[PDB]
Amino acid sequence: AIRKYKPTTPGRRGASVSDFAEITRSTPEKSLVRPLHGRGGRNAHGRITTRHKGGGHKRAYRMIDFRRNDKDGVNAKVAHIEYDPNRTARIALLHYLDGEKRYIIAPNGLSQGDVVESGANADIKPGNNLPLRNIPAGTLIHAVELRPGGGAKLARSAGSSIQLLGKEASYASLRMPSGEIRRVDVRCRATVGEVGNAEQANINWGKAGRMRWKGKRPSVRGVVMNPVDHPHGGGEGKTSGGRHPVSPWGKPEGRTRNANKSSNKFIVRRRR
RNA sequence: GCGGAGUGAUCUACCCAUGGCCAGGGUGAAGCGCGGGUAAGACCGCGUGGAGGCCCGAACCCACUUAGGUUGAAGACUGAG
RNA sequence: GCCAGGCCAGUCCGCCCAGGGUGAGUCGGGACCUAAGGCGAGGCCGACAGGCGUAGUCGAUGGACAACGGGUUGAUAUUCCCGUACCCGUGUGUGGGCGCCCGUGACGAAUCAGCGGUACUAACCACCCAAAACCGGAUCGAUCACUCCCCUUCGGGGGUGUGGAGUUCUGGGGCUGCGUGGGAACUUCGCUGGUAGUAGUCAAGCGAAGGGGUGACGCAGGAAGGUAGCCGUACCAGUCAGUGGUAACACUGGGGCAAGCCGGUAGGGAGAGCGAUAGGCAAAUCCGUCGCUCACUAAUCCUGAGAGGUGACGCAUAGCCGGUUGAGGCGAAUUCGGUGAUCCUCUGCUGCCAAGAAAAGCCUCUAGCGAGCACACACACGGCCCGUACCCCAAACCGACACAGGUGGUCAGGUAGAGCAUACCAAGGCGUACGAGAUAACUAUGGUUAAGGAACUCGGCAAAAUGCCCCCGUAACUUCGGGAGAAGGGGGACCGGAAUAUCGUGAACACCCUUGCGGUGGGAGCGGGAUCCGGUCGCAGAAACCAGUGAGGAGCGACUGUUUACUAAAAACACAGGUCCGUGCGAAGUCGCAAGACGAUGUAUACGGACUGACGCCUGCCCGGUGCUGGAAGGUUAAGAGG
RNA sequence: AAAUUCCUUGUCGGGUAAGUUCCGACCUGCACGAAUGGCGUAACGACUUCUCAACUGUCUCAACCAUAGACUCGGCGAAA
RNA sequence: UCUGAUCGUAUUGGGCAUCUAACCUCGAACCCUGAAUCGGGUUUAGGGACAGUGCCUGGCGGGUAGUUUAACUGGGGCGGU
RNA sequence: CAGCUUGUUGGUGGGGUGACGGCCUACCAAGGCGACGACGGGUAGCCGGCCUGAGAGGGUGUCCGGCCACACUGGGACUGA
RNA sequence: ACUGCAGGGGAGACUGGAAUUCCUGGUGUAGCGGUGGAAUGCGCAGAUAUCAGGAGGAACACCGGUGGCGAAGGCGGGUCUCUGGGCAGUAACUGACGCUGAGGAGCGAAAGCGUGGGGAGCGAACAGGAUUAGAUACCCUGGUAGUCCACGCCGUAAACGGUGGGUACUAGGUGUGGGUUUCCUUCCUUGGGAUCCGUGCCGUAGCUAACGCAUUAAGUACCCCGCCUGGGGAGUACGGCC
RNA sequence: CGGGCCUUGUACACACCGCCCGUCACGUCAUGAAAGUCGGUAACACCCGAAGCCAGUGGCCUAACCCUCGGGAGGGAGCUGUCGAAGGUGGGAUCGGCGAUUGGGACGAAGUCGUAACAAGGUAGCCGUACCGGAAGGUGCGGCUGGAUC
RNA sequence: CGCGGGGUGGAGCAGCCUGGUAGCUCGUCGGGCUCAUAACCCGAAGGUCGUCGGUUCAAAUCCGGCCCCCGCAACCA
RNA sequence: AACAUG
Ligand SMILES: [Mg+2]
Ligand SMILES: [Mg+2]
Ligand SMILES: [Mg+2]
Ligand SMILES: [Mg+2]
Ligand SMILES: [Mg+2]
Ligand SMILES: [Mg+2]
Ligand SMILES: [Mg+2]
Ligand SMILES: [Mg+2]
Ligand SMILES: [Mg+2]
Ligand SMILES: [Mg+2]
Ligand SMILES: [Mg+2]
Ligand SMILES: [Mg+2]
Ligand SMILES: [Mg+2]
Ligand SMILES: [Mg+2]
Ligand SMILES: [Mg+2]
Ligand SMILES: [Mg+2]
Ligand SMILES: [Mg+2]
Ligand SMILES: [Mg+2]
Ligand SMILES: [Mg+2]
Ligand SMILES: [Mg+2]
Ligand SMILES: [Mg+2]
Ligand SMILES: [Mg+2]
Ligand SMILES: [Mg+2]
Ligand SMILES: [Mg+2]
Ligand SMILES: [Mg+2]
Ligand SMILES: [Mg+2]
Ligand SMILES: [Mg+2]
Ligand SMILES: [Mg+2]
Ligand SMILES: [Mg+2]
Ligand SMILES: [Mg+2]
Ligand SMILES: [Mg+2]
Ligand SMILES: [Mg+2]
Ligand SMILES: [Mg+2]
Ligand SMILES: [Mg+2]
Ligand SMILES: [Mg+2]
Ligand SMILES: [Mg+2]
Ligand SMILES: [Mg+2]
Ligand SMILES: [Mg+2]
Ligand SMILES: [Mg+2]
Ligand SMILES: [Mg+2]
Ligand SMILES: [Mg+2]
Ligand SMILES: [Mg+2]
Ligand SMILES: [Mg+2]
Ligand SMILES: [Mg+2]
Ligand SMILES: [Mg+2]
Ligand SMILES: [Mg+2]
Ligand SMILES: [Mg+2]
Ligand SMILES: [Mg+2]
Ligand SMILES: [Mg+2]
Ligand SMILES: [Mg+2]
Ligand SMILES: [Mg+2]
Ligand SMILES: [Mg+2]
Ligand SMILES: [Mg+2]
Ligand SMILES: [Mg+2]
Ligand SMILES: [Mg+2]
Ligand SMILES: [Mg+2]
Ligand SMILES: [Mg+2]
Ligand SMILES: [Mg+2]
Ligand SMILES: [Mg+2]
Ligand SMILES: [Mg+2]
Ligand SMILES: [Mg+2]
Ligand SMILES: [Mg+2]
Ligand SMILES: [Mg+2]
Ligand SMILES: [Mg+2]
Ligand SMILES: [Mg+2]
Ligand SMILES: [Mg+2]
Ligand SMILES: [Mg+2]
Ligand SMILES: [Mg+2]
Ligand SMILES: [Mg+2]
Ligand SMILES: [Mg+2]
Ligand SMILES: [Mg+2]
Ligand SMILES: [Mg+2]
Ligand SMILES: [Mg+2]
Ligand SMILES: [Mg+2]
Ligand SMILES: [Mg+2]
Ligand SMILES: [Mg+2]
Ligand SMILES: [Mg+2]
Ligand SMILES: [Mg+2]
Ligand SMILES: [Mg+2]
Ligand SMILES: [Mg+2]
Ligand SMILES: [Mg+2]
Ligand SMILES: [Mg+2]
Ligand SMILES: [Mg+2]
Ligand SMILES: [Mg+2]
Ligand SMILES: [Mg+2]
Ligand SMILES: [Mg+2]
Ligand SMILES: [Mg+2]
Ligand SMILES: [Mg+2]
Ligand SMILES: [Mg+2]
Ligand SMILES: [Mg+2]
Ligand SMILES: [Mg+2]
Ligand SMILES: [Mg+2]
Ligand SMILES: [Mg+2]
Ligand SMILES: [Mg+2]
Ligand SMILES: [Mg+2]
Ligand SMILES: [Mg+2]
Ligand SMILES: [Mg+2]
Ligand SMILES: [Mg+2]
Ligand SMILES: [Mg+2]
Ligand SMILES: [Mg+2]
Ligand SMILES: [Mg+2]
Ligand SMILES: [Mg+2]
Ligand SMILES: [Mg+2]
Ligand SMILES: [Mg+2]
Ligand SMILES: [Mg+2]
Ligand SMILES: [Mg+2]
Ligand SMILES: [Mg+2]
Ligand SMILES: [Mg+2]
Ligand SMILES: [Mg+2]
Ligand SMILES: [Mg+2]
Ligand SMILES: [Mg+2]
Ligand SMILES: [Mg+2]
Ligand SMILES: [Mg+2]
Ligand SMILES: [Mg+2]
Ligand SMILES: [Mg+2]
Ligand SMILES: [Mg+2]
Ligand SMILES: [Mg+2]
Ligand SMILES: [Mg+2]
Ligand SMILES: [Mg+2]
Ligand SMILES: [Mg+2]
Ligand SMILES: [Mg+2]
Ligand SMILES: [Mg+2]
Ligand SMILES: [Mg+2]
Ligand SMILES: [Mg+2]
Ligand SMILES: [Mg+2]
Ligand SMILES: [Mg+2]
Ligand SMILES: [Mg+2]
Repeated sequence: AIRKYKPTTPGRRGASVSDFAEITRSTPEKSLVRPLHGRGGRNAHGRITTRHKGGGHKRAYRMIDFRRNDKDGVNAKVAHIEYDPNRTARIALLHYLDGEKRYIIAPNGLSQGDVVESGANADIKPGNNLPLRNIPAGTLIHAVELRPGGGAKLARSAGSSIQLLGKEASYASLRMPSGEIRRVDVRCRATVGEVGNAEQANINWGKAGRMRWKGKRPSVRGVVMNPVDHPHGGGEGKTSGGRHPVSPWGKPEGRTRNANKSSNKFIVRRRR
């Protein structure tokens, strides 16, 4: 579902786009929309804390239900599959039988009109949300919460999933999408399946301005700066940087995780 | 030139929110039709459509060449491109 | 007014002096609303100073919200005046209505009373578990008692039958207890006469706390329908411009008028009832969801440019008289076409991905309030605050100057033209502040040049050249799009004929009709576009102005793009694509002493760093040096302990 | 023999009447080299470089014309 | 009384495991609260003597700061002294 | 050598020739040819015959006889049966 | 067409056990590994061995053969779902509807290519060790692409039976795969006979230069297609197509 | 180490002291590529166009016929146009020659360096394909017997 | 020209600031092995330590002079 | 292990 353009212009030579074949109803649901504004990388002090940000198209926030705690047994119906500019997945509008509208991340294979269950008595179908205690092992899940009642945090980009390895007593072993083996509580909730829109990694954005539309502002290498600007700056022709490679703030490469962070008791294995 | 305490982003650099502007001419992407061709197709020829950091060109934004200016009309500009 | 100032003079002036002059329910703002951002009660944080921030409160460049045409002054006018509207509020009448107090209109249970569900499960029964002990076949080894038999150093085995304490398979009790499972009282509910058509609820209006709907949003591209504007013309009022012609349609002027209201056209838009309702912080008749029935093909309803009506028995106007040529008075005709927007229908329609503010306001629901309300006509009233003069592509603003510079938006007519380019002109403005002369060199800005044609020079620098429209025709290479307007050619004016339906645009008179802002033919008048043949003219028909030079070979960077404001626009930077490294979530990273923030309302197909820079084919060897990652056997080593 | 080659105008071929620049090779790489990427590449460039047609006051070699100055008169009137 | 082993008593210290009450939580709910994604309180779910922080102590540290880097010399540099 | 063809393929009315005919012209139709080799390229005057061969074939076109083409190269008409 | 029958024919989804490797924990102590002989290497920081748990990938012991199926390439763990062909009998139906097929089209082992996954073991390249005059090899220790999957491209093989398809005929003997039918049918014996379709071995006539083929022809014949014309140069250059 | 017999493989037969492969160096012959350069041939488009035919025009010239004796009729020259050879300009097509430098090919004698094939050729060999290497060749993956000698 | 390395048997390298011995590898020579040659095996030989001239009882070694070879420098207008 | 050549 990746349409390739034809090379009519130099900016559309290798370019490609989504086919958008999964989407019904091009407009969002008006009560579930909150406004956003840009920042350009600036914090509350007004200074750039994240470089290469700004420009970008105007956006509105779609309220996603990352909790799904309060409808255990009330079934829902997938009404539409909509575009969300705020993320790489598509979103599914749910019509619960009691009368409430919600958005969730659309799993792989949750076409329009499907019924979605929730709670400890749900079926293992793509889109149902259960506690991890009720999911069997080996099941591909997504949108998993770290603490109980805290909201979905893990594996929720497009195409990503967690494999549930095993449950021993009070803890489930998860394989996160990086190869990380993490141990979390079994009262944590997770949605069955795999996040859809899995072909968007193959999109070739064709031109510089197409990434300026998405909010990515240009990026100057440190080796073509001056030594007052970067530790790699300097030289009379072009260099490699006359030192082992560092950040713009002089920090070397290497492990930046806190070596005695509190969650080391929960990590079985680091990523590969 | 060194320090202490302050003042400045009405210029300029970038970002944020909300507005406005872009004469005219050309080329003719996707798609959708219709005809063909096939067991079905790919594919093929017409239409239609109006894409694009597309083309030509004013306003507008620039500043490549050149001449003039150089106790200037102007502490950075004019003319022709 | 004229002694300063204005690049000269000045009787003039943006200069000097005195007086005067700026009128709003509707225009632009506040008294209405929020965005980015600001401030910020309490608060959290920080030795102090202070940092951030919640409620809240400000903040238009945006949202909502009521006015048009004419006349008037020396100076203001959507503000004054005249005509005609619209919006919010207030009082007083008059008029019926709708309610409270009254009735009424439906709805409407709470006393008590007979069994099932078959609760309760005592119990009996289904099931089978070591199916509490136990009898008993049987299991097994180096225990062990009596007795028959053999050897010896006199301590113990083999042939092991019977049997004690028993491992084992189970013949077998298998009652119970241990279980679930149908399964009585106690106790409790579904119904039925019944306290019962009984108390009670609701039945004017207002609700703005709150709920819900709406408000409410991108970009590109039209098409169809109109309209303004413009150009002609019926008709109207005038002209004779001392020249060869021209006495009237030959020429010149006119051929006007808004908001509002009426109207509902073209075009757009929507199925409607009734019931239930885990949701909307309380409630809901509203919203959401679900269900049935009918409607569906339609009709109806809302919407909606324009036409037409009215506003207009008014106002204006060409012109004619009158004129201290300042005032004044009178005042014609106004029809039908063409062409046509950047405006309107249209916040509509189609397509696209990059997925496109909030809040008031408005409508609706209920909580709540509530005995008097709602409404029509008439008359009489209130409608506050600030801005308004003037200049505003400039001599009044920013550049020290009346400075060739800079300054956002709206209006934008004619002939030619594709055009808001260009040339000439209208309406309207201006000749802008030193002049007058004079054929010196020389300098600047334009123009032309015989023969030659890059011989010039670091270099074709500059100049010249090409240039439009329609029709032919077009190479290597290529990523199949391009290259390409490649290259290289031909035609082009005027007059007449084809030519009255030649052709194509719109479509009047009258025929015809389901009676209307209708349809069908019908074809006048008005403009548009080429083509063919014939003729005529010049040196030249793209006519002036305007208006691509082309082709070939290398390097570098793929490309469009950015950059040293003021000597460097590039081969530098950026880029899409690549790879490595970090990061498991108030993540890493950054800003802060911290709190807090950003990253991101994101979650490894994500985010940050580094290097390489579309694409094609590729990217070899070295881990000794130095970093990075992991390890911890050995050596050495801090404070503390020990003393 | 390179945006890299000092020696150096290396040598050979092409282009010119004549070519220290240009294109094609050679390898003797002072001092090339694979993501400070290696070698190619259609399209594109106010980029650098060499050649051709056309075209001309760039030149052989200048000559004339008009305007703004310079120049005379009157007025005002500085500067380093 | 010695080296080696073992054991008792008393004292001191390190591992290892569990606990909950310090402390911790941007996990959840309720109240202050009329309007509150702030804050505080209350209860619950977790974590837990770990972490964080004070004092002391070792490492690393062009990230930042202040500085030094000689003279002679047929100019200085380079060489030599 | 795989797409050739616009008087090209057919019709009508005229013209033309000794004669039929796109032979020419105007108009109308949209055909015609091709893998049974179109359109290109290479070579060649064709034949009665001659040479060879058992024949079938293969090679050849010289004398003589037939027909064709040309007359320095290219183009054109005149006269005349 | 009907009635039966045999089959690793194909595609999709799910799924099973053994072994290899790795990870975690226990026990354990100094070697393991490898070869003709060694060395590199691994280990003493607790390897190899051994037991329990876990993750992951690839191939499917026995059945299994000389056998089956498919046009060829090819095809064997299980189950389910979708699907193609063949054989035999009946003779119900159609009435020569056939055979071959230049061009063309489709399929087509392995290696390789593109994008995206996955990666146990194996293993080009590469690196070290050995051997040797050398050793860019064979042997040993490691080890990247690749081998796997999804979707496309490639279109070649000693793609072979070195044997193009169709048809008819021309002694038998002898195994084996699938049917059908006959006498004592149970003479249990699943035996012999007949017949149809395969797949092997022997063997007559005939053919062949010989080896050999021989009812599955390389025999006797007819129809159609592909190909050959001494060896090199060369399946190369040039042109075109992909 | 040498011999004898039977059997098996062979690319050996003056017979393994056999046969034989590919780089490298030297010589000759023919051939491919190449910046560029020199030719030939047949067309195409446009510009210009002689002769001549045809179509017009014909103010000037003209014996035959007609006449009203003026002339008329008909003709000719000249001129205009369509077509038109040769020439000019342009962009392609196509067939040859030369070309610094470079790719292989064949053959030369007593050259240099290995030993890949033929025997189990000393690691069975060949085929397709990939990567690598002075060179024959090596290794992987699949395949064939045209090998497997116990 | 400066600076600092180097010259050792036929070739390529040690030995030198550690003054008293000149070494390894290939090669050359003689003998094996083989039908013959390579490879292999045994046994030998071969050097003024670039030249000269000092120091020392004594020099490859230490110190000067030359003659060669190699590397790095030779910059600012 | 081992082994080239004429
Ligand atoms: Mg601030
Ligand atoms: Mg970034
Ligand atoms: Mg720089
Ligand atoms: Mg620094
Ligand atoms: Mg640099
Ligand atoms: Mg450099
Ligand atoms: Mg200061
Ligand atoms: Mg400030
Ligand atoms: Mg600013
Ligand atoms: Mg500011
Ligand atoms: Mg356009
Ligand atoms: Mg199309
Ligand atoms: Mg553009
Ligand atoms: Mg404009
Ligand atoms: Mg200048
Ligand atoms: Mg300009
Ligand atoms: Mg004065
Ligand atoms: Mg004055
Ligand atoms: Mg305070
Ligand atoms: Mg604050
Ligand atoms: Mg605020
Ligand atoms: Mg306000
Ligand atoms: Mg505003
Ligand atoms: Mg005024
Ligand atoms: Mg009024
Ligand atoms: Mg919105
Ligand atoms: Mg007159
Ligand atoms: Mg509703
Ligand atoms: Mg009207
Ligand atoms: Mg229109
Ligand atoms: Mg839309
Ligand atoms: Mg005014
Ligand atoms: Mg000023
Ligand atoms: Mg000015
Ligand atoms: Mg501007
Ligand atoms: Mg105009
Ligand atoms: Mg203009
Ligand atoms: Mg002026
Ligand atoms: Mg003059
Ligand atoms: Mg001239
Ligand atoms: Mg001339
Ligand atoms: Mg010329
Ligand atoms: Mg020239
Ligand atoms: Mg010159
Ligand atoms: Mg010169
Ligand atoms: Mg120029
Ligand atoms: Mg010019
Ligand atoms: Mg080009
Ligand atoms: Mg052109
Ligand atoms: Mg004409
Ligand atoms: Mg003329
Ligand atoms: Mg560039
Ligand atoms: Mg451009
Ligand atoms: Mg700039
Ligand atoms: Mg500059
Ligand atoms: Mg510049
Ligand atoms: Mg952080
Ligand atoms: Mg990563
Ligand atoms: Mg890096
Ligand atoms: Mg770069
Ligand atoms: Mg990048
Ligand atoms: Mg190491
Ligand atoms: Mg370390
Ligand atoms: Mg040279
Ligand atoms: Mg060059
Ligand atoms: Mg060159
Ligand atoms: Mg180097
Ligand atoms: Mg590398
Ligand atoms: Mg590199
Ligand atoms: Mg590069
Ligand atoms: Mg550019
Ligand atoms: Mg000169
Ligand atoms: Mg004077
Ligand atoms: Mg450091
Ligand atoms: Mg420093
Ligand atoms: Mg100091
Ligand atoms: Mg000094
Ligand atoms: Mg000196
Ligand atoms: Mg014709
Ligand atoms: Mg005729
Ligand atoms: Mg005819
Ligand atoms: Mg001939
Ligand atoms: Mg014969
Ligand atoms: Mg003859
Ligand atoms: Mg003759
Ligand atoms: Mg002759
Ligand atoms: Mg004749
Ligand atoms: Mg099967
Ligand atoms: Mg296993
Ligand atoms: Mg593993
Ligand atoms: Mg083990
Ligand atoms: Mg299977
Ligand atoms: Mg019949
Ligand atoms: Mg066939
Ligand atoms: Mg074929
Ligand atoms: Mg295929
Ligand atoms: Mg494969
Ligand atoms: Mg692959
Ligand atoms: Mg891959
Ligand atoms: Mg090796
Ligand atoms: Mg190996
Ligand atoms: Mg590859
Ligand atoms: Mg598959
Ligand atoms: Mg095969
Ligand atoms: Mg074959
Ligand atoms: Mg046959
Ligand atoms: Mg058979
Ligand atoms: Mg046989
Ligand atoms: Mg034969
Ligand atoms: Mg041959
Ligand atoms: Mg080939
Ligand atoms: Mg070829
Ligand atoms: Mg014998
Ligand atoms: Mg033999
Ligand atoms: Mg031999
Ligand atoms: Mg040779
Ligand atoms: Mg050639
Ligand atoms: Mg003529
Ligand atoms: Mg040559
Ligand atoms: Mg061999
Ligand atoms: Mg071999
Ligand atoms: Mg060997
Ligand atoms: Mg071999
Ligand atoms: Mg190898
Ligand atoms: Mg191979
Ligand atoms: Mg093999
Ligand atoms: Mg010897």
